[PDB]
Amino acid sequence: QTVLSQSPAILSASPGEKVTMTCRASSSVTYIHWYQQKPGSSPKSWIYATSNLASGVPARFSGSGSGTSYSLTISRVEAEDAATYYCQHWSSKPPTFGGGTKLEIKRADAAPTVSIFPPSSEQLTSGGASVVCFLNNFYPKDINVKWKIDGSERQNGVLNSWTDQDSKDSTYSMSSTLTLTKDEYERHNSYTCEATHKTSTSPIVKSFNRNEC
Amino acid sequence: EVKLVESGGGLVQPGGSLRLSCATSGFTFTDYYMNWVRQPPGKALEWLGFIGNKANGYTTEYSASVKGRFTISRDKSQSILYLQMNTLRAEDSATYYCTRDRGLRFYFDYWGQGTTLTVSSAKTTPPSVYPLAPGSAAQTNSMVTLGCLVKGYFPEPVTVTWNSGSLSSGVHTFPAVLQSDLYTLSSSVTVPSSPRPSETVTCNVAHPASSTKVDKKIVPRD
Repeated sequence: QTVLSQSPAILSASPGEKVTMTCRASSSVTYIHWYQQKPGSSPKSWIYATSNLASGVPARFSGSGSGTSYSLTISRVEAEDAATYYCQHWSSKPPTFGGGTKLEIKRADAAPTVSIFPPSSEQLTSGGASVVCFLNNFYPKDINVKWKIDGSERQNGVLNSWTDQDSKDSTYSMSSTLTLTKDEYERHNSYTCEATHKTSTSPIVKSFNRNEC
Repeated sequence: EVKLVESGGGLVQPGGSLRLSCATSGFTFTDYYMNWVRQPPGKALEWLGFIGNKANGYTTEYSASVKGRFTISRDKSQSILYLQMNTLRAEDSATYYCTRDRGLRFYFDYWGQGTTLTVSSAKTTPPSVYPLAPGSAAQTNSMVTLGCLVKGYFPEPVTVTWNSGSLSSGVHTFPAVLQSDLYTLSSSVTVPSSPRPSETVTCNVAHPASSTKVDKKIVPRD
């Protein structure tokens, strides 16, 4: 069996900082291997046999440990280091992987660039009305979106989706969607996508008025 | 350069069978232990089994969950690795990777790009793609954000490019959201004002499962 436990689940580091993460084995293992995985891609061999750097891996990375305790260290974190790092052993069947450590790059606050879009005519003719709101390139990741239809806030019908941290600017993005039928969309005038974020007390507000054309 | 390219993922109903492939190149395919590892949504990586090399008599070993249901084999003439899965079930939905062990029960030095398997009884449905343009003269600041709503499809995935990938910068394709057997995603592109509407901005959307391939040109409106 032997279960691998990684900590911390999330690790925050500013470019320039030195960071270490740990892999703990519930029972002694001979070697621990590490992998780096960026969302939308497959895991890549990062450190093997405890402390050897896989080909291409930056010398700022190093690995160490023995028995039940192992760790990976980045001497000087760089923004491209944002990724989830997994540890792995092959002591008995089956070889198992730890749960991972996500490296989150710390950067300055950045307010979202908010864009609101009324339903497309094409969708609308089909009987549906999806109001879309993009809240792009912000930081930190925590953010609240509120929808208001003529001053009245509603939560039903909203479907949110966030992206993973950008590898160059280290920001996050989000898309919020208010879904109604064509008919419901035509019983109101004002549509507002309101964003409460750390970058300010007052919310960002983007609106439009339904303009029958 | 060692390389592993998988093919075969897709939707299959519970009880169904499906075989995945992994084309290999760059090393002697017969001298290595070849594995398959899956990554289910929000779950840890899970090794499934292997097939050995020539010296060891090409023996196979499977994990307790897939033991019996899954079979691994090598193709007779092509350097292809297979994963035959039978009596599939919802819990098997995941991204599947073929991986090479550098030795015997050592580590996975090379991985494939991954292929996805969805096990469900919900029906294949092409996406409805709509263009997103502001409803008013919105220039005042500068740069302009446009989008596309890819709605009501199944199963995953769909691929979205902007101007055939010409437009690489300023794109944010968002992770699909599933609701009652149907997926919906959206993508935004942020382009300089000089290029639009002056220079055509189109979102290419492909949903293989349905062979669908649509290009919605974002047209200004008011």
